[PDB]
Amino acid sequence: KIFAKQDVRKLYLDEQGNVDFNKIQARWDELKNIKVSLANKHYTQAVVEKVKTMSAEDQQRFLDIVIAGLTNDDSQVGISATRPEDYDVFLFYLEPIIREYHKIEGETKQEHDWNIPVGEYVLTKIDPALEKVSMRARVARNVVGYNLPSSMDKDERIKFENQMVTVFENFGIPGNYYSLTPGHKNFISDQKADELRKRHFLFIDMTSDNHLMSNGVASDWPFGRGIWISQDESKMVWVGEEDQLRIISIVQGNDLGKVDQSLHELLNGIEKSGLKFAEHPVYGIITTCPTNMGTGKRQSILGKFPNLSKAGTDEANLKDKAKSIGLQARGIGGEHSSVDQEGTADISPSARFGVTEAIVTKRLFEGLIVLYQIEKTT
Amino acid sequence: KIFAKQDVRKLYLDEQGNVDFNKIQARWDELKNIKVSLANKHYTQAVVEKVKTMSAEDQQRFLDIVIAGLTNDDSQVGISATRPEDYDVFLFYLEPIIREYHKIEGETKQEHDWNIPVGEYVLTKIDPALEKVSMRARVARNVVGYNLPSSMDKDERIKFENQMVTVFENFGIPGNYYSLTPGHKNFISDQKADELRKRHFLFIDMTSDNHLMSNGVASDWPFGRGIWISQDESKMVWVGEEDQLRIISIVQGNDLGKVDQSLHELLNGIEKSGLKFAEHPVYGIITTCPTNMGTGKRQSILGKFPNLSKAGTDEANLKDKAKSIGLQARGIGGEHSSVDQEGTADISPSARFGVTEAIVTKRLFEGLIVLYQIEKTT
Repeated sequence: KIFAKQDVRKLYLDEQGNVDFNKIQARWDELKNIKVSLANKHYTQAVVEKVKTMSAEDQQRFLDIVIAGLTNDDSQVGISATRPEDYDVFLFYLEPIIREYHKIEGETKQEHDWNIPVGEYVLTKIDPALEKVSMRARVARNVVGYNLPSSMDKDERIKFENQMVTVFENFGIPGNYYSLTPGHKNFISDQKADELRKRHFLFIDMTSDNHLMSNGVASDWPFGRGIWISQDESKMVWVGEEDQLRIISIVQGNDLGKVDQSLHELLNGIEKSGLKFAEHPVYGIITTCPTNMGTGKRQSILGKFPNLSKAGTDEANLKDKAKSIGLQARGIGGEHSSVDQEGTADISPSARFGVTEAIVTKRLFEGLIVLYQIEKTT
Repeated sequence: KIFAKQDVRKLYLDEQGNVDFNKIQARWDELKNIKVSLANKHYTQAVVEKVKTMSAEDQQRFLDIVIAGLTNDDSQVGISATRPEDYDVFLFYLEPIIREYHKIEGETKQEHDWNIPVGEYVLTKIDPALEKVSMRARVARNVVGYNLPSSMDKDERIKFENQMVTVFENFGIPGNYYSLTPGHKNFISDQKADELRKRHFLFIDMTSDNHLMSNGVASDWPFGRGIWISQDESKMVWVGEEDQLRIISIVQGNDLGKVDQSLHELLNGIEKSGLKFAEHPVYGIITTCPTNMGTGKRQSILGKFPNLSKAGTDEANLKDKAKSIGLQARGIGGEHSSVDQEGTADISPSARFGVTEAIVTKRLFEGLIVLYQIEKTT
């Protein structure tokens, strides 16, 4: 029950080791009676005739870009870029997928704005009880000079971890690096890794996900994976996950602007090392899955909605109310999948593609004003 | 959507038609968000200051050397020499690019030696089952007195092809020449041409390659392009592709030295017709792309390593073992391809710049003695 890229890609090769476009089409045709991913929907005879005219190496790469979609029946998109440049090399095929998923219209491109006010998005203005709320923001990043994690061999993952350990050592924010890499100086014990995972710091074993096995993101596990955690545990960097970097700030407080400030300091510390993040001039931040591209930013709070969730028994009602407001709600759950009567949920903004980081923060705050009104009404 | 050299080069000119070094730098700076080619990395302030002091014609030539790099953000190197003298005239810029790509250290210079024995490097001495092995070799060459194919006009392509047709009719090896040049006596149809590409003799329609469009190699398609094929079909000479000549030998057999003898006889026959190959005193054989300099040679066998590759499920183990003894293992479908289920892999000698042809072939044979011993004892 393991669908590793290196094995499943061979199902779409001929006897000479070249890409067999007949086997690719046969598989998409099987999947039409099951579920049509965007990869399948935008895969046309014109796309095929184009790819057939490209170098053998680009044809093999093209197979690696759709392999997740070919392997996983449940794929919505089914696309994994292998390198920063893939969004340009294969733009003829990738652009319609990006534009459909992100519902992009006209001349829209990604803009950026980290000039986010402090002392304005203050949750106590909504309710005095919102003094100490878990406020969370992260950005996904990939680094110019590396393959994306879908296509990094063991040596490249070790090289990438080694460069990032040097950045954390030297970027001037106190904290500690914990490696999953056997033989690394910062190697974590099997007791420590679960322990950090149970404190909700450390990502899970990626080899348990067929999507990440099939697109190469889970390859060479656990070589080149680890976590940097700041002294105060407000800042952390995941190394070697689905994107090379998951850059995270978690602040207990009431000002959304503070979690953005904390995130920007961490981002700026990594940027000052002189490395560059992979960014497309139209579609913004480059990620392995095109669903994450633009800002690569997620932002949320953990709120308590006992009224809308009926003491944690009607998550669907909380989700439907959050949706009515342009927010997304995910119930956290009690210990051992018990009912959480506090109706604790992760609340995040939905935003149109291309909006700045500063606008995402504003939309979360404005949405929370209304969600807490209907929570307080019910 | 424009890739043709004569169109894209215009984006780097000022209002007077002179090369704009601010426009070149602005483009390299954009590319730093995606991929840094060797052309970009070695484009230093000292390089710019030197090119600004050269003649208008040399500055236009300089733009023509980097244009593929400026245009195609997937470029690893992004250099196309326009003639053999570029490797002297622009050495101040190109030398660090050559030295970085080929990992050249100290006073290394290319040496040559085609005194390669027949009946010594015989694979059946390793194992009697190695009677019929796919053995492949190719050499790229350009000819003194001609521009490189990046900058030949239609008339020069026709003149070059005319020179090679007379060489082929008179050089003592039996074979047929097939021309894509309309009006040539050896002209072939699009169907006869597609049958040659499908049996893997004839090179691609180069106008499908953005790199070759941007660097001028694909200009005036298909004038002056053709293929000589030997009567027994084991030998061929591509005319007018990325280099003026590509000499290919593909033999099912067991004697590495017989493949080298084939190339040697073709090279000698051409030289015996009064043609001299272009060569740099340090960096050896002159090619359009600096990555093909030195010998201009690639050689490999297809071997089966089911034990090292665990029936094709552990390619990394085979590549690691090959690398430990000075060899490179790849899939059977080129770069970024797969080892098949019988452990079939392309095995080539690891590059070490400057080593003679005779020593490389010796080191491949000796490498294979060790590799097959590792395979049989795994």
